[PDB]
Amino acid sequence: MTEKEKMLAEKWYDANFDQYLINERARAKDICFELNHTRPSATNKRKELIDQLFQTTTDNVSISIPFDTDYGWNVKLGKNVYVNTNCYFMDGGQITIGDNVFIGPNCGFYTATHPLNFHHRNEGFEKAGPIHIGSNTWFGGHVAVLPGVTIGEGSVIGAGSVVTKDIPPHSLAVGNPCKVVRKIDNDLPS
Amino acid sequence: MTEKEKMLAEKWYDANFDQYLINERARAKDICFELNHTRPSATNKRKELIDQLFQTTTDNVSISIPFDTDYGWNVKLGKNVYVNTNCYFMDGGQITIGDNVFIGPNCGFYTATHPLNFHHRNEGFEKAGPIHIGSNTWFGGHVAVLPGVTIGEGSVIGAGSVVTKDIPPHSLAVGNPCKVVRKIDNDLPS
Amino acid sequence: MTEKEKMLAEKWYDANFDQYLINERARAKDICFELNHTRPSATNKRKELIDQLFQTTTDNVSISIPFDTDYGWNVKLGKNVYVNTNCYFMDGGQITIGDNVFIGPNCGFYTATHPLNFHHRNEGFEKAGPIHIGSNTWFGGHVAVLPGVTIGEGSVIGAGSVVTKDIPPHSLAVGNPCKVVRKIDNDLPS
Ligand SMILES: CC(C)(COP(=O)(O)OP(=O)(O)OC[C@H]1O[C@@H](n2cnc3c(N)ncnc32)[C@H](O)[C@@H]1OP(=O)(O)O)[C@@H](O)C(=O)NCCC(=O)NCCS
Ligand SMILES: CC(C)(COP(=O)(O)OP(=O)(O)OC[C@H]1O[C@@H](n2cnc3c(N)ncnc32)[C@H](O)[C@@H]1OP(=O)(O)O)[C@@H](O)C(=O)NCCC(=O)NCCS
Ligand SMILES: CC(C)(COP(=O)(O)OP(=O)(O)OC[C@H]1O[C@@H](n2cnc3c(N)ncnc32)[C@H](O)[C@@H]1OP(=O)(O)O)[C@@H](O)C(=O)NCCC(=O)NCCS
Ligand SMILES: [Cl-]
Ligand SMILES: [Cl-]
Ligand SMILES: [Cl-]
Repeated sequence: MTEKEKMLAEKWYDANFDQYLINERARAKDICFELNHTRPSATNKRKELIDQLFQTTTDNVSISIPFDTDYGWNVKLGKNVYVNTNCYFMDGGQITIGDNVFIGPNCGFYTATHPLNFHHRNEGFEKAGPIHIGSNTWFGGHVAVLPGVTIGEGSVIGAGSVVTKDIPPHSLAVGNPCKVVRKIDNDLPS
Repeated sequence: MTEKEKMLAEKWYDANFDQYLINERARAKDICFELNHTRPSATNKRKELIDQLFQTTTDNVSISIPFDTDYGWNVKLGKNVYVNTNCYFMDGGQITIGDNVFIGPNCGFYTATHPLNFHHRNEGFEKAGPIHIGSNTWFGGHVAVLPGVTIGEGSVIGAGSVVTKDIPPHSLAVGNPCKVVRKIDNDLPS
Repeated sequence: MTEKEKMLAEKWYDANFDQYLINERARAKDICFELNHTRPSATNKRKELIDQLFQTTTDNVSISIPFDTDYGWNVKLGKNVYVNTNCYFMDGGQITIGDNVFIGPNCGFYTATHPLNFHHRNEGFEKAGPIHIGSNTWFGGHVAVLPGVTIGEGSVIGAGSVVTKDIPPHSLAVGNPCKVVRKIDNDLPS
């Protein structure tokens, strides 16, 4: 297996010294740099850069600068995804985002782990844990979502949360560590 | 009522599709972009841009880039307000800041709420809860202040706090959620 | 004593009105601005700016933009230090970082304190508490390290942590406030 293949298979992989992955990260970082220095009202150019970054034709994906990602192509996006300022989709592990998702400012979606043992860590190895963000979700500002976490459809994550564990659907969850506080009634309003 | 008027009255309003509000946000975002790409030692130009953004003649309001706000004109500022890097004054609900206020880096003042029910949320409706920041206050870095919160004059908010509830005056408060730990003696020193 | 000397001696000092310190901060802010607007693939120029900022010849110190520091020369760096996006080394108090250190995105290392009493605070006085970051450490994203804190060699700090107290070596620690959860076995792997 190549190191990319290991990364995508939840295996330890050489994130720091694999040339292919280094080059892919460089591609993404240079696009993010361009995007981050493009006037917010230059709508067409921003759309072009977003679509180049994610290697997809986005449908109402609104990205407020600055933005960061590692690969770009490993973020799978639905439609109507609103990302406020200073977010980071750290996507060595796939980040899948549904439709109608509101992401507050200063949110970090982190799929990367390093070994706890410093000898193995210092060698550059990482293991990526995919993040799944359900459709119909809302994240307050200052949230961190950790590797391997799934947030269920219809759920709301309070500002400042550190999401260490999966959040069931149709739930309001807050805190460090983030815990369900109540269910959300999402039935069709009258 | 116009949607602006609803916003300013603590009513649900169409944040996402109201043209007037969309244009006002665009005004602010373009000024912030200019400010964020102005050399920190270009003192005059930075002052001009700050005053244009907040639609006021500021008196020793120090803004370290980058900075973000939604409207700008809905942040009411006293004198001697020091704002370190990467703050966001999300001001659909008025943010009132007193005199002699020290705001640490990476602080978010969030007045926006969305409906919990995804059907209403997906429609773009928001409700804004004003934030009041007393004079003579200090915020550590990495603080999030939530909608409708008042921090009393003379109070100190520890780094990393998530301020979910009002903080009384002359109090030290820390944590997620942020809780008063002790009173502060602010009497005139000898 | 000059105000710089007071700062470096853990004494109250006039951070806001001392011309020497004001000018030193301006030097650093202008370099950070240049660095933050330099293409990530302009390797040589970025290295030059980093080395100018820290007033040292760095050895594999990787700084992802944007970055911020107050003085630059008061950050003492080992080799193989990886700093992801949006970090701030607030270094009025010396920040000493060992070798083989992985620092996640949106981390703040804060050495500055202000007086709690607003009368003394409003005068501009600060007191700096040095931060020591051991070799062979890993910080998740969204961590804040507070004044005077030491993180021991071989330790790992979980994402979102607010590190209020010293962390012993060879420990995993998480939370707000950050607390040791277990020891880390760092013995030489087979
Ligand atoms: C959680 C949230 C969505 C709604 O809160 P709510 O349902 O109205 O609940 P309340 O505010 O009445 O508080 C419920 C309890 O949870 C706590 N709580 C609420 N939000 C919290 C949060 N983000 N973090 C930690 N605790 C929180 C409250 O302190 C309270 O504790 P108590 O039971 O001891 O009194 C809101 O607090 C929030 O985080 N909003 C996001 C704001 C934001 O980020 N806006 C910008 C992007 S649009
Ligand atoms: C709260 C603060 C202002 C002063 O702390 P303090 O009054 O000296 O109190 P101590 O450090 O002795 O700790 C008091 C207790 O509260 C806790 N605590 C202190 N600051 C805390 C914080 N920010 N978050 C969570 N807990 C905190 C400590 O862990 C300790 O718990 P214990 O009773 O179990 O021992 C300081 O911790 C802080 O947050 N400083 C801001 C630093 C900063 O952001 N600087 C950059 C901008 S200038
Ligand atoms: C702490 C960490 C390093 C490893 O966690 P771990 O050893 O696998 O432990 P677990 O995930 O099994 O959880 C252990 C417990 O601590 C809690 N916990 C774990 N990480 C936590 C964190 N960062 N903050 C708060 N609580 C945390 C869990 O909720 C769990 O609580 P429980 O005992 O009630 O079940 C990981 O959670 C983390 O923070 N990773 C960093 C991710 C990151 O920032 N990546 C980007 C930069 S590379
Ligand atoms: Cl938002
Ligand atoms: Cl500050
Ligand atoms: Cl990292």
